[PDB]
Amino acid sequence: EQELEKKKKEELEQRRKKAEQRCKERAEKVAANRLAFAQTGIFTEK
Amino acid sequence: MAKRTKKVGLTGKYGTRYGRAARKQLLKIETSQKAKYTCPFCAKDKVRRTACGIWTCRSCSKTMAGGAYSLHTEPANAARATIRRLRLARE
Amino acid sequence: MRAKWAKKRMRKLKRKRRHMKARSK
Amino acid sequence: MNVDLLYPDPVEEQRKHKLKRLVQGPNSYFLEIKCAGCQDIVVVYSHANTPVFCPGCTSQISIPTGGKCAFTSQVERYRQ
Amino acid sequence: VRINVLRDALKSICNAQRIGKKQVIVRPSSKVIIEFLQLMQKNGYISDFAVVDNHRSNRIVVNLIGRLNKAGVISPRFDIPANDIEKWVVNLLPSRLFGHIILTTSQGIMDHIEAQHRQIGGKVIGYFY
Amino acid sequence: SGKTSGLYTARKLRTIRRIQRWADKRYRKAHLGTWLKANPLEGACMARGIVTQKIGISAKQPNSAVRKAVRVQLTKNSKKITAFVPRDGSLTYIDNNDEVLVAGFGRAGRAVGDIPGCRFKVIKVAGIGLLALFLRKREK
Amino acid sequence: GRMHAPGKGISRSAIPYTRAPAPWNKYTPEDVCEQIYKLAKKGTPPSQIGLILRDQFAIGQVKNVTGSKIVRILKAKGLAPEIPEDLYCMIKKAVAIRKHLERSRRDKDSKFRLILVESRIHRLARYYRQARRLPPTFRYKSDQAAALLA
Amino acid sequence: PVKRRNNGRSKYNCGHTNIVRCQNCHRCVPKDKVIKRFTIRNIVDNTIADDVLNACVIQGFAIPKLYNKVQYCVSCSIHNHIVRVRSREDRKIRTPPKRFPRNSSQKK
RNA sequence: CGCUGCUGCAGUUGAAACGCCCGUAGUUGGCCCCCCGCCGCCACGAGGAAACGGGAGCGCUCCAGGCAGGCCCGUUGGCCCCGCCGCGUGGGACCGCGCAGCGGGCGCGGCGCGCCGCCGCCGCAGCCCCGAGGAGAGCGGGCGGGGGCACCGGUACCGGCCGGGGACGGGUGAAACAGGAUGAUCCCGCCGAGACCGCCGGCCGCGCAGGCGCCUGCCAAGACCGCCUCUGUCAAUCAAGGGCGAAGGCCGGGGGCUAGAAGGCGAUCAGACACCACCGUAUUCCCGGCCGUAAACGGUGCCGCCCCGCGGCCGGCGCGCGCGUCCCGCCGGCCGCCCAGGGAAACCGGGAGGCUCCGGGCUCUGGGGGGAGUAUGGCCGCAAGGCUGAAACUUGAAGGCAUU
RNA sequence: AAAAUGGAGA
Repeated sequence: EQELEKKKKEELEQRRKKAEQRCKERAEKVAANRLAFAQTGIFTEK
Repeated sequence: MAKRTKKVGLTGKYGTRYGRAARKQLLKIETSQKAKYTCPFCAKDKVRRTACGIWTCRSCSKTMAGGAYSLHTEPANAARATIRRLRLARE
Repeated sequence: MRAKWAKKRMRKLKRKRRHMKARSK
Repeated sequence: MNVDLLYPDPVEEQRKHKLKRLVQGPNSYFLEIKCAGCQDIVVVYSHANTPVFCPGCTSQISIPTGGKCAFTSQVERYRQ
Repeated sequence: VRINVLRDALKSICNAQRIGKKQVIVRPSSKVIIEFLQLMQKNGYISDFAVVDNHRSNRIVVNLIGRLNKAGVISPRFDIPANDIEKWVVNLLPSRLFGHIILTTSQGIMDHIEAQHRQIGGKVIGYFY
Repeated sequence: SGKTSGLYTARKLRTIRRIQRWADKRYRKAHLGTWLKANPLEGACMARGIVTQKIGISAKQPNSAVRKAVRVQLTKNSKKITAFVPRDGSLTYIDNNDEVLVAGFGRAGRAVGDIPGCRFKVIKVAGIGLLALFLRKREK
Repeated sequence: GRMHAPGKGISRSAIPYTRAPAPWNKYTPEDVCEQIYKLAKKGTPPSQIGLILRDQFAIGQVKNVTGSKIVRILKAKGLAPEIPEDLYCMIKKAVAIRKHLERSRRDKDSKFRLILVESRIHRLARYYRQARRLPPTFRYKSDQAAALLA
Repeated sequence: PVKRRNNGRSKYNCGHTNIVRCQNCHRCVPKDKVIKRFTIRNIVDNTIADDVLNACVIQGFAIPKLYNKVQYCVSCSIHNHIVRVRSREDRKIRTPPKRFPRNSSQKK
């Protein structure tokens, strides 16, 4: 049974689960990758 | 568990004999007689009654001159502090 | 206090029945 | 005397309960405070629950009380 | 706790009108209490109303024509067939001249008069004298 | 009264009505079922039987005269119950054991008027109506 | 109803009507996100997270600045509380109350609170078991209540 | 047929109180149903105040003033006439009558 | 006879809110997502034996009757019944609940297509309503005779001890019972236990209620108010089930200062069994258990809503003011009087009002006065007693508040 | 200080 607990962990890993960087890709994103919101000239997209 | 529902379990060792007053009074005293109280120095509940009056704690390896049926008889427990009161007052 | 001296009288009547019911059986 | 419930009168509204008013709104405000030594601006709630320390001075600029937060340094009024 | 908003509104409106205060407040706006109020305004018992809106329950401010005699609710809704609409008019309406019982029918929510004439009977939400 | 009212509460009201129905003295009288067994008469207009010892029950107040009644054992339940005689001086006709029918006092259980402790009323003796015996309409 | 306690009070407070961000808005909504995780890194529970952000920093309302709840940014991030703070804190209270009851058993009144708080904990946890917050197996018990902190 | 709204007591937000016994009856009474008149009286009688003041061996002496509470039971109060049963109109009058701000146990 | 109450009854005093609180089923859950699908739900059919009854036409010598009658609707006997809890048909208002990201391509992927696969594929605005004068948690500050555990200071009362002094002392409504020249009462010092926490002490405050008052501390809280703090309906009342619960009682110890059920006296009165004096045991105080009841009463269950004004007291929290416990609100609780309104009245009116114009929710209880809390079973307790709970029979009022 | 009755039924 204890081994199947490890198997349950395996199925969880495939799910997005823990993506701390994805939630924190906001303040860090606003310093480097922010696009044309103020004085940037690259407005046109795709 | 709870083999004999009535509270007279320690004193169930007697059976139908010896009346209903004596058996009940014995239950309280007998349970107190074999109880593990806490020796002062050892501070662990390892004391039993070696013989009426003298009780000793296995860990503390010390013999306390307590009561016949309990490490601290109720009247003495008071006298303790009354000696302390007179003494603290003396100096 | 009639209620008290009726109720406790009733209790004395109730107790009399108990001895009468058991001793007779 | 002309008093109208539909168009709510603001003067009485202030004295009214934060919930009893025709609209249940906040009854507290954010106040920036002026540290006398330096001009860093610290925003504090009208009623403070946790202490805010003026940047550059470890000692809390606000020691919270059940309602108004007093300040060890001089106070900048509201937002001004 | 508060289960029937309309009873707390009906006695809110009726009690206020009893003192003669035209403007009244209601703690929660309901789309069903909108139905009773706008059918009251439609029959002319109540005057222009409004809901000051927070994002929560909302409060209803209603001005009155001052003519309301009685209003009330049947809790909870009891369903009557369109055959029995008139027995309920006898018990809960003073006269058949000013009779109005709020019925709920799937095809629109109307007062008792129009519904039986439309041969549909649903549940009696509240009484309107 | 608290009252429990909801669209799905036909339970509270059904039990309550059943339990609180048997509170009336009259309801319990006809619904306990004790009354058919308890009444000397088995719930009937009249009961045949044989006459036993005659009786002179003192009245109460205002009425202050002895009212002659006869105690008869109803044949069907083998029980002895007293029956008030009809009109003035009508008891002299009734003496030893004779066929007697007994009927209710209207109240159906309570003793009639102010004559205490009598629940039933004789209506016949022998094979002739006892109210005709009084008028000598029908008599031995 | 103040739940079990009879005493009734209104202690609620009114947050700002604008659903959109406050005007001054000293930081960016994006800037707000890194401060909230930092509070998970500081170890602040979610209730205390809003309180400290509220006075220490200008941010006072979370939804207005960013469209989420204190816990929803944290739930997407690594620190997601399985036992919501509102239960974790009440379990913490039962242990603390048990400590008085074990030391002295003569306090029937404190025993009434330890009975009241146990009962409140059970009600809140039946909610979190029907929802996905707490596992169906999770059941409050008397002995491991101390260990539930882990 | 409730006689008084107070019910002879000032108990509000309460359930039970302490018992003080009547000086006359000796009857235990809860603090709520007891009269509790506070009385200030000079220790000597007023009649012999003059001769004792005349014997003022110490300078500027003043009479011994005693502060005590009198708490008669309900039955003790009526028979010793501390208070008198009154009519419905008089029931709500919250004041002791016959003025008397004079400082002695006897009102004189 | 709305005196069985669903419509449509009472429960502050007639009959009646569990002593108190938690609590599982049960019942009941605010706004709120138009459109989809199920619930329930009405409209509304199909097919549902009559007799009987509602009800065509009809003059037995008139009906009650019957369905006959006459140159006649193919003359009749038409029609509504049957409840049929299903079954169609439709509305979807209300009513409860709804999950799996969609979608496209390959797709006729077998007389038409689905499954199911396989593709981020590009069409996704792909994705967490709100933040309840619901509740839970949180934080800041005060709040209280609120609780436990130690600790401890007073005086009193009683009992000793020494000293002094000098006959009476006690007790009362008067008296007497028992004190006292081995010296009482009395007057002071010295002391020993045991309870008790005085005046301050209250339309004060606290607490689930019973209840809560020595000084020092110590432990766990509770309610409260304030807040741009999260939680997101976790809610209400609650059978069964628990937890407490004054005194008295009981069961073993410990303790024993005063009062003091019993029991003794004296003194009362034709009796004094008693009232009153004087002793005095159980008890009272503590610990460990049982009891589980009180006029446990506010004689008024709980959670909600709306109110008519005038003042207090306590808890915060703001309001300006020459800053004074100054005013003025937000108040949460304590309340007094009371306006309509209600009530058989008395009275209530921070309700017992909004209600014969009689329908927020939810537990409990009553049905003339006896018998009767009895009998009989069960349960509980060691017992006392508790808890549950009829009848046979009686008999005409019992009762409620008010007027002289 | 003591201090007890008041037949039935207009």
